[PDB]
This record gives sequence, C-alpha cells and structure tokens, in this order.
Amino acid sequence: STLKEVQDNITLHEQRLVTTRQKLKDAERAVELDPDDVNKSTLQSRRAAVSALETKLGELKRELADLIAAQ
Repeated sequence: STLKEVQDNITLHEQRLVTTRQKLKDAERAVELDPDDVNKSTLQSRRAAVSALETKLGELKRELADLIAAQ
C-alpha cells in the first residue's frame, strides 16, 4: 500500500534521474568543447532538471524512512 506507492515513485524518479543525467552529460561535453550561448543554455536547463529530480528524491526517501519507522 502507501509504502509500496512511495517506493514505486522513488523507482520512477531514480530511472528518470539516470536518463536526465545522461542528457546532462551530453550537454556538459558540448559546452566543454564549444561554450556558445546556445550550448550554455542547454546545459543550464539540463542541470536544473537533474537537481530538481534529486531534490524530489531526497524528499521521497526521507518520507519513506519515516513511514517505515512508524510501521
């Protein structure tokens, strides 16, 4: 039930973190080789996407820890 729902959401977010981080790696490399404005903007966006996922994951994981402790 509730704990499993949170766990599945952590999985979905961990999977999205992997794919978003690959997109970030691609964007970082492009800027390393040619730091033009478009490449810097792509990088800025990919960074924010990864960081936002990591934030959400941290929230989910702290809440699951407390769900477990209460049970």
